[PDB]
Amino acid sequence: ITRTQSYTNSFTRGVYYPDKVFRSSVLHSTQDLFLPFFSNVTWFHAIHNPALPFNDGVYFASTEKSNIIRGWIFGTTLDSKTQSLLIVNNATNVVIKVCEFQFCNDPFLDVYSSANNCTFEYVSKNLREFVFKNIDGYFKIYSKHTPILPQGFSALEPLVDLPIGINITRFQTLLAAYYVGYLQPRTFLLKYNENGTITDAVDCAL
Amino acid sequence: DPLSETKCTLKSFTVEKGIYQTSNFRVQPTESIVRFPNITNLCPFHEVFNATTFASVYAWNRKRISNCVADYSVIYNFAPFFAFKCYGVSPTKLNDLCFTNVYADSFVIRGNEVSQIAPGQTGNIADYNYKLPDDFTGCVIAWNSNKLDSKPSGNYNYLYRLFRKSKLKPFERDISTEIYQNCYSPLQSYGFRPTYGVGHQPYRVVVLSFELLHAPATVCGPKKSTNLVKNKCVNFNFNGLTGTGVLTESNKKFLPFQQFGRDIADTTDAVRDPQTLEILDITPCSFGGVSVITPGTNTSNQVAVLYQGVNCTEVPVAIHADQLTP
Amino acid sequence: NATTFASVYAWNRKRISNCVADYSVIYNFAPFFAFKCYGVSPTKLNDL
Amino acid sequence: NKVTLADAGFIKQDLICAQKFNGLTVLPPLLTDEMIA
Amino acid sequence: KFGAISSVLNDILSRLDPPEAEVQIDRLITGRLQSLQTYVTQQLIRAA
Amino acid sequence: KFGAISSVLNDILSRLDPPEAEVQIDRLITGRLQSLQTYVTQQLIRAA
Ligand SMILES: *[C@@H]1O[C@H](CO)[C@@H](O)[C@H](O)[C@H]1NC(C)=O
Ligand SMILES: *[C@@H]1O[C@H](CO)[C@@H](O)[C@H](O)[C@H]1NC(C)=O
Ligand SMILES: *[C@@H]1O[C@H](CO)[C@@H](O)[C@H](O)[C@H]1NC(C)=O
Ligand SMILES: *[C@@H]1O[C@H](CO)[C@@H](O)[C@H](O)[C@H]1NC(C)=O
Ligand SMILES: *[C@@H]1O[C@H](CO)[C@@H](O)[C@H](O)[C@H]1NC(C)=O
Ligand SMILES: *[C@@H]1O[C@H](CO)[C@@H](O)[C@H](O)[C@H]1NC(C)=O
Repeated sequence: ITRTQSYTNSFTRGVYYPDKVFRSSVLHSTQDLFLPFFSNVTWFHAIHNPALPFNDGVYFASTEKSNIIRGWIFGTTLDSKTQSLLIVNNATNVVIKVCEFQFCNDPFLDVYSSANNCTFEYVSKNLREFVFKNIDGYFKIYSKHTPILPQGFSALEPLVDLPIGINITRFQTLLAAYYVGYLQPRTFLLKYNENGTITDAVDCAL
Repeated sequence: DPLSETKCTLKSFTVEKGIYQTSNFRVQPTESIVRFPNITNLCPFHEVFNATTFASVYAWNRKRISNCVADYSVIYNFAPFFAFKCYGVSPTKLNDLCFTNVYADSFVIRGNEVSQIAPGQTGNIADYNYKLPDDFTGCVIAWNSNKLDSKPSGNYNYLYRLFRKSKLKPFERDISTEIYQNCYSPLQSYGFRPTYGVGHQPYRVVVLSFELLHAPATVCGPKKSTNLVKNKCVNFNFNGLTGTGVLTESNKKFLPFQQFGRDIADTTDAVRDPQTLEILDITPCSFGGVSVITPGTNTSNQVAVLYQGVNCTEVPVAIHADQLTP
Repeated sequence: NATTFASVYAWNRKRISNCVADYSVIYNFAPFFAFKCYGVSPTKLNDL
Repeated sequence: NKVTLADAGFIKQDLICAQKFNGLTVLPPLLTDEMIA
Repeated sequence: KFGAISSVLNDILSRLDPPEAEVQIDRLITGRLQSLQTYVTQQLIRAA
Repeated sequence: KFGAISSVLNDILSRLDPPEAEVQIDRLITGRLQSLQTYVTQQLIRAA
């Protein structure tokens, strides 16, 4: 119910594979929504709280022992009119819905009072890193789990891209410490080594 | 003979002393193979084009098609349209391609608004109801339904959005009924009557959109796979990727979401078999250049041949007329 | 919406000037299907 | 030893492979190094 | 003009939809590229 | 691409009928020829 925030730095973190093509021992220049190097990310502690903004995609980092953090909600107004996206996952199985939800303020899981016009259903230390994007009706997710803020590189692979066809400008979490950063469109130079894995990257406008 | 080839290259009947770079030799493929995923069930196109009710344009109806065998030639049996309107592909090749998954969007509009269902268009329909990307790949089908969605008194079951604060984005919808902000209702209903003109009559529209095979394919045309041949110069067809070359077992590491690999010049070098899920390297078949050495036709017609940059033990030896270019 | 149109050998010419032209309203006056424009595009006609 | 080449166009039974597979080749000189020496 | 309707990008963009604007713009692109290439070749020959 | 749909001839042959495939292939042919010509001209100038 209560939340406090600090600010920290990202040491060249949040790089993902932009295509499903195998390459090896090359340098490739790409342009897409990336997390700029040496950003000013936010660090939230939650103790027992408005809706965070969703400018354009988001980078999420967490270091938790178990399923303390469960899912997310996305939308514009979230009250009764605008259709809202709800994603809830507990044991690697995720329920995703796009319904005119009525979300209770300060939602938590033991979220919404009522839903209408869902028209959609979908069932499917360690640092959890996630990247969320929403472009041209496609809501896309990249994820990675890294054994360990830290330095170095660790690429992220793509889970699913789904058609929702809704405008998203705010997002909220339902579950506790985590890190949040925001993406921007820019150009990167990536290095592929022998085993088609990205080893180094250069930000083209830093 | 090589001397005749030299004469033709020089466009003359007399050739002097020297060594002339005549032409290039290549090895021809032996056989052909086709590799497609094994699937039996058919795609459900009958429930889309022969539905009893079509949704309103402001709330268009979407259907997802995946994991089926797609036979497009049957679509002509369901609706009395005249022709497809396809962007990025031609309707006659749709049975020769594999797609990841397909989307079918259905609705109803007025006759003269059908031109707004193309890329790069504006207007109320294309601004506030249904928008399409500037770079679109797919097909559009529209046909008249005057004898189904028209009533003598007037049909008011079809709605469209007139006012909106801002224009939509490709493949975006909103179904709210908030009073527009001297206050006007946002939605208005077509008045459809049988006596109106051709441009004022109802039209049913269905849009098919595909994905251009950047991942494993779940919907493919009705084609039959063949056996797999590795170590011979052959023509191959992997899920629509056509080529000529020699296949070999590969040791490259492909992540489960990776289907093939490219070269510096965006040339395919490795593929993943759709059935056995093994990695295969692809190489071009043998090629080289030939030069003809002659002492001049004014003296003799004896010539020597130089194969450039090849090992003598590996020079072509096939005697069949359908194995070399010369 | 003229109740009568002239013959081909005497085609009727009308001049329009000094007014605000909105080309989206003429879809409601005749039951035609589409324009045929050379040099411009109909969807841009309100930006000129 | 000081100057390093790429290839003198000898038998070819990377970048050079791409060049060869697209019809670009290199021819050897008429005089070998021993003759110039 | 190099075979295009106009020699100004803005007019082509304000008179045509993007699908036709692209085909109109490629011709100007090709012409100007050819001009630059010719200039550079002449400059090299003079520098020698 | 030189303004064509793709950079691979096989894809163009697979997705389009010959009447449109020729249109798409002409652009690639012209671009490749231009590249070869510029390469050869520069080689001549260096050989001098
Ligand atoms: C990061 O953002 C906070 C937000 O107020 C600001 O105070 C701080 O100066 C910024 N830079 C760093 C390095 O923290
Ligand atoms: C690729 O993987 C192999 C096997 O794990 C390893 O021996 C090799 O060092 C890796 N390549 C690089 C460049 O590290
Ligand atoms: C559409 O479905 C109905 C219901 O089964 C059927 O009677 C009709 O023949 C179908 N139309 C066509 C063209 O097959
Ligand atoms: C059929 O399914 C896939 C290919 O689509 C692959 O597993 C294999 O070719 C077949 N399945 C078997 C043999 O279990
Ligand atoms: C041609 O191939 C044979 C096969 O081993 C090899 O011994 C020979 O050296 C090759 N030719 C040349 C010029 O090296
Ligand atoms: C315009 O044409 C319609 C025919 O649909 C007619 O009813 C109407 O009277 C015409 N307008 C005027 C001002 O007469």
